[PDB]
Amino acid sequence: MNWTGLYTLLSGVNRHSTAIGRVWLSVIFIFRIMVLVVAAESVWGDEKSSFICNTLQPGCNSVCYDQFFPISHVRLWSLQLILVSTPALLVAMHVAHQQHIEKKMISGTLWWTYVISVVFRLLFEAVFMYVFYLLYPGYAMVRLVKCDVYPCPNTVDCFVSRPTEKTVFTVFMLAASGICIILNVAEVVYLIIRAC
Amino acid sequence: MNWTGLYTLLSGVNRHSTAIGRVWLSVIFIFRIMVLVVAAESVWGDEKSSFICNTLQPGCNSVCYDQFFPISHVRLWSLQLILVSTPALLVAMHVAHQQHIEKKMISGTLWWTYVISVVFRLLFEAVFMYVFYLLYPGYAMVRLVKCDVYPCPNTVDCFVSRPTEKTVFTVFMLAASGICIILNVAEVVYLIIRAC
Ligand SMILES: CC(C)CCC[C@@H](C)[C@H]1CC[C@H]2[C@@H]3CC=C4C[C@@H](O)CC[C@]4(C)[C@H]3CC[C@]12C
Ligand SMILES: CC(C)CCC[C@@H](C)[C@H]1CC[C@H]2[C@@H]3CC=C4C[C@@H](O)CC[C@]4(C)[C@H]3CC[C@]12C
Repeated sequence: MNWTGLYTLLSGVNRHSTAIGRVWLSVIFIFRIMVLVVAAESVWGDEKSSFICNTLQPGCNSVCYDQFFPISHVRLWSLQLILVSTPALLVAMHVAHQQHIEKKMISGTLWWTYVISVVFRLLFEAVFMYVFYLLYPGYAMVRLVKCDVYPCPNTVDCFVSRPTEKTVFTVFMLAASGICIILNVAEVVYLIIRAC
Repeated sequence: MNWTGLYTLLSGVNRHSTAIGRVWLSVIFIFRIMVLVVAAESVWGDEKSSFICNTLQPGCNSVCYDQFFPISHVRLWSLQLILVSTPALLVAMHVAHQQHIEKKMISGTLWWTYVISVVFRLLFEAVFMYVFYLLYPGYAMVRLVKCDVYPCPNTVDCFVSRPTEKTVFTVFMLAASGICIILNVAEVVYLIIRAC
């Protein structure tokens, strides 16, 4: 777990990444993973089991939970991290492949593919930010929700588990994601400026 | 239980009552009592115990039953019979009192008090008919009712016991009451005509 080994691993052995991309982006990425790990099973572990509705209708609990939580926040963030990390993984594999072929026997190609990688990383961050806004308007969760989907008769009151703690972690993850967007834009601008 | 004894009892030993008042009104009165007796404990016995609402809210069953049944049909008819029978009871007691005092020792007074008795009997019938319409619009009861009174959350579905059988007896009692109103009006008109 040598510091130089961890730095080499996270940097992806890329010769075009700048200081922000090799230090700040990696740290924020680690921060999001650690927050997600400590908050996934602990806070969102009983999201559905503890979800109850004030009714005697069989199946109203499950249908109301599905109505109000089409996809859990933890899974949404997990997908966001995987999708955001994919272009970095592709660049790392491409660099390793180039090292392999040159050992068996370019700089502009590496520069261009890195820039495209950062652009796609920024694009994925923006898309997931918009999707999160679309599914869950606002940032705070409420204790009581009004559910009227079939088979629930009329409108029933359903209660969410730990809405305040989930709100706190939602703010943390959203703030970290916003910082990643800002750093990615700065990285793109810095690369373009240095290219001239 | 001699027929002449029952006839003397029901007639009230009144010398001004006509054939309709001494035969038809008494028979319909007996009919209402018999219908009420067979339908009071059997049909309306479990009106509240069998009344259930699709909710987990404690106390919603009792509050919803009170909201939709301010007073049961059986008790409403029981009060109607007592109130309708009161002027007949007063006349019978007054006749007995006059017999008592004359034995110890008028016809116009008996005629007038009988006419007033029939008028009040008609008035009570009309008032209870209007009250029944006011509390229970229409004649048929429904299986499912929508209740939203506190503490029930939002609107809950509550289910009535034997709404069809109660509807049948409601029609019977209402029809008998309407016949009593018609006979009372006929009695008043006949007495006035014979008075001239
Ligand atoms: C600058 C930032 C974005 C760098 C992010 C680096 C991420 C994308 C890279 C760094 C090291 C990578 C890990 C290296 C090895 C493995 C083992 C494999 O069997 C599963 C994937 C896994 C666990 C990789 C997941 C992606 C990973 C964590
Ligand atoms: C022509 C129609 C309206 C006549 C109706 C007669 C009714 C009003 C009269 C006839 C005989 C009466 C009953 C005679 C005796 C008693 C015993 C008493 O301890 C309670 C009331 C009770 C049970 C009376 C109730 C009223 C009664 C039923």
